[PDB]
Amino acid sequence: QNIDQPTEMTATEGAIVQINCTYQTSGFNGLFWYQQHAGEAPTFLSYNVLDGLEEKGRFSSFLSRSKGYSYLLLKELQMKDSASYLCAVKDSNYQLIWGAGTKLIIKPDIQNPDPAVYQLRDSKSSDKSVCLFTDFDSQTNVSQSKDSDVYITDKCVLDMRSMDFKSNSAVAWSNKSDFACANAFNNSIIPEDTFFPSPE
Amino acid sequence: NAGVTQTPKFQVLKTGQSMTLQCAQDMNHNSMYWYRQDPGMGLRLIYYSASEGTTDKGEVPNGYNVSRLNKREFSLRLESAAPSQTSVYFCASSVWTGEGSGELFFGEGSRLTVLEDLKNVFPPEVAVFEPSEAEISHTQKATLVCLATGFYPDHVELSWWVNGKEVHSGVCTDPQPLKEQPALNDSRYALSSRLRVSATFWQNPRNHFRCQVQFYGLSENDEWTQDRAKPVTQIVSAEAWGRA
Amino acid sequence: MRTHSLRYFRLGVSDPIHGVPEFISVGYVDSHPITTYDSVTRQKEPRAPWMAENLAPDHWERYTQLLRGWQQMFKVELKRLQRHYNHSGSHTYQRMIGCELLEDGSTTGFLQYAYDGQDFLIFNKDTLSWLAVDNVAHTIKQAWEANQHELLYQKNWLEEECIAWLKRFLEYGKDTLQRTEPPLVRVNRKVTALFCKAHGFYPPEIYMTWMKNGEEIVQEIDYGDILPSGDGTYQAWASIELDPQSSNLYSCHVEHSGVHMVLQVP
Amino acid sequence: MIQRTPKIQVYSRHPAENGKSNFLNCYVSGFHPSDIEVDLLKNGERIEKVEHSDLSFSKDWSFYLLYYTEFTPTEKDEYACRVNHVTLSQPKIVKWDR
Ligand SMILES: [Ca+2]
Ligand SMILES: [Cl-]
Repeated sequence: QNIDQPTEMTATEGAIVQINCTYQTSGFNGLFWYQQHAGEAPTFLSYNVLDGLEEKGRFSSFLSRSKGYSYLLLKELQMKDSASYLCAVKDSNYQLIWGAGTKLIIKPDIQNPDPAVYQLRDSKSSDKSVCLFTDFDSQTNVSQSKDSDVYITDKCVLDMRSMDFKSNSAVAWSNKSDFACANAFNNSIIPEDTFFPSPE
Repeated sequence: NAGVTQTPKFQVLKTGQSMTLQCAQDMNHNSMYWYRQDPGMGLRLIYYSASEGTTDKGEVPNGYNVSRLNKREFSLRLESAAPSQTSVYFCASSVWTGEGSGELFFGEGSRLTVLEDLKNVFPPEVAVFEPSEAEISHTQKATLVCLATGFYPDHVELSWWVNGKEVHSGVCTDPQPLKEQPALNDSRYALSSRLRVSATFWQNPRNHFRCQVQFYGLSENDEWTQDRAKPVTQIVSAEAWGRA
Repeated sequence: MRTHSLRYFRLGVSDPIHGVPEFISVGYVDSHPITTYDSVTRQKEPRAPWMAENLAPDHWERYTQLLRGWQQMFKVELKRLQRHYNHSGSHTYQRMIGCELLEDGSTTGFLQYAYDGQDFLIFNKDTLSWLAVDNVAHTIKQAWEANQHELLYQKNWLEEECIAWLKRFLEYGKDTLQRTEPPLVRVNRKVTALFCKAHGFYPPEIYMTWMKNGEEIVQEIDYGDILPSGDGTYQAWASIELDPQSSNLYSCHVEHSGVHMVLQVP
Repeated sequence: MIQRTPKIQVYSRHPAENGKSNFLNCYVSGFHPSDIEVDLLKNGERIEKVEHSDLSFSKDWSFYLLYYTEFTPTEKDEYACRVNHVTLSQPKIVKWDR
C-alpha cells in the first residue's frame, strides 16, 4: 500500500495549479481530496471513483483508475487557497490510506512594489531593535540570518481589506549593540532600489 | 449544529502521565475515528468505532486505548505518556463506515507535547514596536510589529486588539514559529506578527493598539520545582497608543 | 473456464421470535457458502476450508467490524421501510449484491433489495439508476439517487472490485470450484413413463431433455429439480409419458460441462 | 405479505439397495419467511441424530435447507419427512418413495 503527492508547491495569484496524487493499492474504492489550512481541521473537497474529471467551482478533480493517478486542479488562485491538500484512497477493505499532503504556497501579485527597510521604534519594555523589510515583490526571497544573535522571519503577506492592498514583509531583530537595519538583511538578495531611510 | 467538538486544544504532559482526550458530535453519525498527524506523514488511524457498541485497533494502537461512550462520544486515552506520542490528534466522524463515498468530518484538533520534565517550559515575552516615521511619510501607512519570543512548547495564539475589539484586517502572523537556536532539539521559539493601518488611523492619539498572546502551559496539578515562576497557562500582552 | 459468480446476501427481521437472529449475512461462490455472520455471534466466520486457510485473521477481524456497523444500518433501514408501509408485526428485509465472470470473459453485476421476499429496489449500473416497485421504494430511490457519488461507487465495486474478489476466491478453492465430476445417467420405467435419472455430478449445472423421433417435446416433458446429494455432488431427473397405442423412438439427452450424452430407449 | 410454502423432496444420496448403507435427504426449498422446523421420520418416529445445512439463500429471495441422516434401507422400514411452516395449518408429511 502506497500513496504519494509532492511535498510543497508554489504558484502565483490568479494562475492555475495542478496537485498530483499517485497510489499503489490492492483494490480501489474511491479517492478523496481534503483541504487543511494551517492550524485547522481538514475539510472535504472532492471524491472520484470512476474515471474522468469532476468540476465544482474554481476546483476540479480528475481520476484515472488504470494509471492509479488523480489530480486536483485549482483555477484562478487566491491567497485563501494557501493550505495543505491531502489525498486519501479507500482500499479493498474500505480503509483510508492518506498521503503526506501538499502545502500550496501562493505568491501575491504586487502591483506597485516599493521595497524598503525600516527601523521601528524601540519599546521601553524590551532590549531588542526591530527592522521591517516590507513592500517588496513576490520574487524576493528572505534568507535566515547567518548570525546567531540575529533573528529573521520568513516573508508574510498581509491584506488591508479597506484599501484592497497587499504587501510582503519580513522582520529582523536583535539586542546586539552593533545591530543596524542597514545590515540586518545582508545575507538575503534584496532589490537594487530598496529604500534605506537615513538614521538619526 | 456544532459539528465535531474535541478538547483540550493544547496540553503539556510529563513522561508517564495519564491523559484523556474528549470527542463529541451532534450530527447523529455512527462511525468515529481518532487520528494522529505528524510532520512528513499522512494521517495515521489509532482507533475507530464502526458503530455504537464496537471499536477496533487502527494502524498505530500501541500506547493508546479508547471508549465509545455512546453514539455521540468517543474518547482517546493515553495510559503512560511517551515522547513519541507528541503529535496533533484529530477526531473524525462519518455517517457510516465502509458505506460508499461518505466523507469524514474532523474536529478542531488537539496539540499534545510530552516532555521528560517540565523544567524547560517557558511563557512568551511579548513586546510591541511602533511604526517607523520614515514608513509613514513614504507610504502613508503604519506597520506595528509584535514579537513573542522565548516560549516553549509551541502552544501560543496571537491576536491583535484595536480599541478593545479583535481585528484581522491588515494582520500577518507567522504561520510557523522560529527556532531561536536551530541546533538544539528543545530550542525555545519566537513568533512575529504585523498590523498595518493607514497613516491617518495611526495618527489619532486616542486609538489603542494591543497584541496579546495566549500561552498554554502548566496547570494547578503540575509539580514545579524550579526557581523561576511556574509557566502556567496565561495571557501575555503589550500595548501602544497612537501618536500625532 | 466455466461461468462463476460471487454474491453476498443480507437478511433482516423486524420482530423475530426468541432465539432467531434479526440479521444474517452469507457469501457464496457459485453454490458454495464462503462467509457467514449473524447478530447472535457478532463474528464473521468462513464457511469453506479453502477460505479459512487463505485469509488471515486480520481479514476476519476487519469485516467483523464492518458487519456490526452494517447490521445496525440494516436495522435502521428496515425500521424506515416498515414505518412508511404502516406495517405491524415481523417483516423481512433482504439484500443481494454480486457479479458473474462468464465463460467468454464478459462480466455482469447486480444489486437489489427485497421486502417480505418481493422485489423492492433493483440497481441498473449502466443507467446509474434504481428501479422502484412501489411508492415506498420510490422514496428511497430519490434519496439514493440524489447522492450521485454513491451510484458511481457501486458501479465501480460491481464492475471492478467484485470481479477481482471472485478471481481471488476462484484460485483459493480451484480444487473444488473448477473440477468436473461427470454424471451417471440411467433410464427406467414407472400408466407408463420413462425416467431419465442423473446423479453424482458437479458442477450442478446440467441440461436434461427428452426427444421423440428426433424432435423436442418441451411441452410434454416433466423436469425434476437439481438436488444436492450431500457429498458435494448433485442429482436430477426428467420424465415423459409413453404413448400406449403407438411406439416411438424416445432418447434422453444430457448436457454437462461441455459433453453431450444420448441414451436411446430400445 | 406473500408467504410461500416450502417445497419438500425426499431422496437418497445414492440409489438405495436394501441392506446397503446410504443417506436419506429431505431438501426443503422455496419457502418464505425463514422460520421452519424439519424432522426425519422412521416408521412414524422422529430420528434423533439428524444433520442439516445452514439456512441458504436463493436469488428469488426464498430460502432452502437440506436435512439428512445416515441410514440403511430395509424392506420393512418406512421413511418420511415432516415439515412445519407458517404457511402450513398442520405439519405436512412426505414419505420416501423409491
Ligand atoms: Ca492499545
Ligand atoms: Cl454484505
